[PDB]
Amino acid sequence: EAKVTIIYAGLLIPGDGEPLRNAALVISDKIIAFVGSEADIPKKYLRSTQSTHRVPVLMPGLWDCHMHFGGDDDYYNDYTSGLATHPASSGARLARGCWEALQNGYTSYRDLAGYGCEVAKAINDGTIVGPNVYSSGAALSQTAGHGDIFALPAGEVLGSYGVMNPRPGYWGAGPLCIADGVEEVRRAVRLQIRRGAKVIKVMASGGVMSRDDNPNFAQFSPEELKVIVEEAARQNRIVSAHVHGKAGIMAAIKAGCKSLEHVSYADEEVWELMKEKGILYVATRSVIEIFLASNGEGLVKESWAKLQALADSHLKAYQGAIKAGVTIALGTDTAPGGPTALELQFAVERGGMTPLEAIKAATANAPLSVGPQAPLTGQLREGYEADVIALEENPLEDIKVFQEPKAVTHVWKGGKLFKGPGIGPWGEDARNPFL
Amino acid sequence: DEAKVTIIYAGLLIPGDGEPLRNAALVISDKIIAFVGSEADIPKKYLRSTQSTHRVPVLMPGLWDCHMHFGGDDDYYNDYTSGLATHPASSGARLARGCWEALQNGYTSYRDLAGYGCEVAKAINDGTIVGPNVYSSGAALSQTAGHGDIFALPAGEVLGSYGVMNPRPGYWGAGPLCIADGVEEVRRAVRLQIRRGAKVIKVMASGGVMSRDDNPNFAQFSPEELKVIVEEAARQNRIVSAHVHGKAGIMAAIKAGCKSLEHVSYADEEVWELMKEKGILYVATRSVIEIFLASNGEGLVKESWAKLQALADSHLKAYQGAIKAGVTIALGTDTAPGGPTALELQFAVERGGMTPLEAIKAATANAPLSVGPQAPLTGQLREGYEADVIALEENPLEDIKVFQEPKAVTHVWKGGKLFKGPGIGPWGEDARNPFL
Amino acid sequence: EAKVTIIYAGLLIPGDGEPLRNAALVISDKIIAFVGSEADIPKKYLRSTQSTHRVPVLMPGLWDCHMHFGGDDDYYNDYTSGLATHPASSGARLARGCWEALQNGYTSYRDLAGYGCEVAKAINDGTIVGPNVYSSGAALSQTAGHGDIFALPAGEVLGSYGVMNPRPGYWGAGPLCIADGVEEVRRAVRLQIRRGAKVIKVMASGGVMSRDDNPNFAQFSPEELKVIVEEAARQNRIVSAHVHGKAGIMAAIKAGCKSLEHVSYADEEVWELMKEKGILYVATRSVIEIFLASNGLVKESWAKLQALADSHLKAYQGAIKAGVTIALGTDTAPGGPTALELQFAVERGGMTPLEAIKAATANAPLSVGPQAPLTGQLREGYEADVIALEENPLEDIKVFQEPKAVTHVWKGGKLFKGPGIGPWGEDARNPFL
Amino acid sequence: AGHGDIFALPAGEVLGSYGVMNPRPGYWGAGPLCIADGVEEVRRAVRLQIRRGAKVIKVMASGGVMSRDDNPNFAQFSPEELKVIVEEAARQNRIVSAHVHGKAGIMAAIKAGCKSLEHVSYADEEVWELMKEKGILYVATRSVIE
Repeated sequence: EAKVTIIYAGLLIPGDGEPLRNAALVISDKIIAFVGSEADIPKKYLRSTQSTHRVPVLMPGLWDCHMHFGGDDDYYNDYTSGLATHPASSGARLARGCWEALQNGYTSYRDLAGYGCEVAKAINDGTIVGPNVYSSGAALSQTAGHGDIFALPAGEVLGSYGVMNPRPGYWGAGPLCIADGVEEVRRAVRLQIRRGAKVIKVMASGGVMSRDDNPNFAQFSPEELKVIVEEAARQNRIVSAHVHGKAGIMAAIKAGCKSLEHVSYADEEVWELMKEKGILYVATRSVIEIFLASNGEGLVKESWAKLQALADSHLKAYQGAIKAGVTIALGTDTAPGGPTALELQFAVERGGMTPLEAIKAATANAPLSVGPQAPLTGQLREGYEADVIALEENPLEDIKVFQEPKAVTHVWKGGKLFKGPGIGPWGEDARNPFL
Repeated sequence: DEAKVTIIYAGLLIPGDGEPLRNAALVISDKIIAFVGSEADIPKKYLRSTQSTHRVPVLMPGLWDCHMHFGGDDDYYNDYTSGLATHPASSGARLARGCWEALQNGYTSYRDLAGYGCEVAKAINDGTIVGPNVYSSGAALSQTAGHGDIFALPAGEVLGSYGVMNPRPGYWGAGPLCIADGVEEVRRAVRLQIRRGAKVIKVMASGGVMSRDDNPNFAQFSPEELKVIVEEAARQNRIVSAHVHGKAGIMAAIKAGCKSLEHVSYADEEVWELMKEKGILYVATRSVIEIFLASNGEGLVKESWAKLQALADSHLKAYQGAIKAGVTIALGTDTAPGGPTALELQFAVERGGMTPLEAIKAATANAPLSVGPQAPLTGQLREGYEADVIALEENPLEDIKVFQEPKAVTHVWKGGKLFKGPGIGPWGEDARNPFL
Repeated sequence: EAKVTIIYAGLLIPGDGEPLRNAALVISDKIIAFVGSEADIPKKYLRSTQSTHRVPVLMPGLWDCHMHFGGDDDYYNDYTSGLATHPASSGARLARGCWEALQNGYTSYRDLAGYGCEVAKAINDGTIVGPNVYSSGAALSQTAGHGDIFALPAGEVLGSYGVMNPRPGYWGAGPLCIADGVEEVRRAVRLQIRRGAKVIKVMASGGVMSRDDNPNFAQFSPEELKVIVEEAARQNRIVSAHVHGKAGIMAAIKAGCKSLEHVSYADEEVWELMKEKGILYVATRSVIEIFLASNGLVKESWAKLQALADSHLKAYQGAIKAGVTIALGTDTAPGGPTALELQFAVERGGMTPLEAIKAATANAPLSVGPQAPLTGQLREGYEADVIALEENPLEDIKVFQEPKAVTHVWKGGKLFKGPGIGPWGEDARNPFL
Repeated sequence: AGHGDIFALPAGEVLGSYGVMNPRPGYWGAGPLCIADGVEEVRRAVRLQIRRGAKVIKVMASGGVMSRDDNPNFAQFSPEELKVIVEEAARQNRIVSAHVHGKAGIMAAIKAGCKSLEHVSYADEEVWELMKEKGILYVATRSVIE
């Protein structure tokens, strides 16, 4: 017999479309069986329902499309810590982060550098809890690219992350992958798919800080990028590209990347291209706002001016893409359980989205971030996956409501209740997996 | 700011080593126990200053298990291949659940004897997750063709992963097992575990219980290697724990200076006296034998099943004999974190012949002996000792099986901090999201 | 609150353009705020100036566009020393050389093989002093190219300098890089950028000595050269090519190299190509003059060297007459006899002393393409790399060969040599306290 | 796991750089630190410094002054290794200098034949007489504590 749950909602926000007043939603097992007004609930569900809930606001589970599953020790302040941190330490930390994500109403995460694949195995076998994780495995970078650890010598970095010299020690399974040339890059992509990656991530321009590589300059050759995209496509993955400057943006687009990150120097030409080819825009404004709040605290005056210049372009680019009708999704660029809700605030207060459009970007649009790997999800619609959250207050009146996890009262993932009144930390019917 | 003072009134207080007290009270000041005795004798200064008070039926020290393995393995391979094949990020995530579950059951200290205890301890100590105090061995040390080897894989794959030659990228020297042959290599083997933060050293000193590949009746490592291993551990104030079944292994481990023995299946009168004389801890791990006894030799050949039963009987005699002879004993299960550790207390009583009170002594007061000089003053409800304290609904002295229901453990303190109790969230009192 | 310096000059040589008599220059912080005649100094600077100087001759800081930061031990006489010398020994030596360079009025160096990137970190953090260093990192060579150490076996050389087999021991950070094939050469370029290289250097023909490889034959395939140039261009670097014979010269040009070194067999066809495409000519005549002054070689090998020396002279003179853009380079260690190259520009090339100075100042930043700031000229808005002289070099170009004649040296507006100024520059502190 | 080890990096990276096994290109055996375990390895460790022209040999004979990773109170190296180290230095007319804090380290270094001690933080009456008796130099390095 099927497990039926009825949820009555004062306000129901479907994800893409006008909200409904005095609505109801039916869950049958893993899927959403009915959505519409309370009066029109099909009678068969009224007869069979195992339980009913009554909440002020109901909506789809939230996505963040730019996470990194690092779980780093707090010893080194740069990417050295990705290398130096033992992955067992990382996985333990990510377990807390995944718990915290789900308690905040985030039911799907796109991991773009780290151990998402490996940690997903502990979610999927029931040992821990968390969002659906769609991981890139390692971010792919060139030597001297944004993925390289410039402070370490090169042999140490490529010994750890290169695709030559197979060896013991979990070779080809770190947060970063360095490959140079068409030959190496084929293996780079395949090594992530091997881990179970459901997306591919490349560094296609320099890092936002201008110290080693330059954000204005492209990374990888067009030849390498095209192969990377072809390799991903053959297994039904799309590629996501880290891009700031227009050189990087255009090279990534030409190659066939279907998701761009940051996109700091996107202009009219870029917005039209992205619309034309169905390329997703993930701004990660949180990352810029963090360093803006620092005020150039330890930085040299000219480097701080450079960061502000980039911050202004990034704002124009984001606002322009929103005005131009480019398809947008929300991503924070943080660890699991990080301040992802802020990105919704920035979508409204910086981007100029309505609260309703901001929610569309974190729900209905978000599965586009993994292309053909997405199930029917991110919307409260019949036949879609039952990833549903309930709120105490109406986020359309204050988008900051998501920044208080107590305001998220109920969390369903695949029809299963992971947070709610009377529900323990590890979800309904949780048992000790080691007993 | 103030010292944090907590007063706990207990209908029955079980100190760990000594007669229980009725209508007692315990005072916590910050991380240590400030007072223990009868309710009437609480020093007045604490009555004035206390931040909070609790009232529980039964109070006792936090429980130790002295034989855990922090593996966190994927379920794919059924032998030790999974230790090698499982990515440690998968392992750590699993061990995080297990550590939570341990603490909810009243286990405030664990001795990890093969695995990622050191690496997972960093996530406990920085507040990211919660768990027991973890005293880890890092990797178990084994010889080539020892109980730590993965016989089903070819040798170059195993020693490439776990050997102490050929340094390389990929977290070299930081797995669940370490293979070393010869005095030179075993020095590095010990040092590599200390490097990770190991607070104990574990060696395979005889074959595995199953007897498919190596033989439990035969000793492992040379006496020369064992002595060096013990010297290396001693120089950094660690003791060595030895996996031993047959008497050859037991005697070699004893001669070398090992201070804790595991399983000890063929211990006899001679062994019990030696262990008493030299202050060597006996950790029986009866749970491991009971598991395969409950199977009835289902997947096994008739002669191999008979051999397992013979070993099971010796192990029982050895355990009972050691208890009768007054050898110092501690409890260990040989399971993953959050495993069925409470059963070992049942077996201490129902198999070993301990009183429920002696069984509790073995899981509390005696247990820090399992890590030698690395132990703080803990495992007892005594003034000056660490405030690892648990509260129960029911009296375990009347039914030792009470520990098998985690709901019966109502309050858990670790270093004076409340990790379980009425109104306390899953990650302990005053828990914050560490990622904000 | 800006730091303002006024310098009055009896003669001011801007670098590109007619010199001015009785001029003045204003420095504000790191840049040049004003250049023109003494009478026209904007009054705001007269009010605010922290100090004033009065010198006979003022000009931009000098560039040398062909240096090698080797710092080799004196033990081996060939490239074995690059391999055998411990880099700590090298860096110590280069520190002296960088000091000496700055005392001679050389405020920018282009390093084309060695540890320029690594030594630049000690200049930029204030620990030592020296010119602005624009380094190539390692010179890129093919196996059996001019960068190979033929006297050592091949496994030793490629173990040290190859781009396969990452390992401990500062892999990918030596004075030479050996790469074969399009795949390897991509990494070769990236490995230099990783170190902070602001230019890329390739061996595109054999060495001037004809013993192992031949100067008349090209090196690397056109396929590899094109990729090398593309890889450099993507990070806004240009490629400099070591070239002697015409085969090498033409291959380097075709690929997109923007600077050529030696250029010994350049003819009419080459000069027009270099003009058309904006390719810089760095002759390094000093290198030829050294071996000419020697006359141990076999008779036929000495004739071959003389033949090459004559072609090199014709090529240089022809390029000057044809109006190819030229810059000066010596091919020596830091603190080496770089000033001699100016002498050879005049006495061998046929440049006027003014044109020779243009080649060592105004034209020289072209040697690093888009990595150059506005520098090499005494002009408003340009970087304050300025030197002062006791005597007029337009009357005797050999004046630069006496470092005592260089009385004041400014780099980024900071005084590193001048009356009352200590060895480590103005306001120098012991960095280790 | 001694005071010369870089605990924050994984062990393969450190011993790849500073160990005395696996000779390779890249100025092997010529860094600021040398990691060696066992009598066999320590012989080469000493010889590798002499090779560079070393006019003294330095050992870590106890933990670092900070008590984070290793412990200053505990000795480092075995007496067996220390004795060989001293014999190897002596054969080329070098003495050994020992980094020592705790008395365990101080005594082991003295017993082995070290002729210079550094820091010497837990030196007491017994130590002072020993150092006088055997002609062992005391280098306090008080600046580091200050």
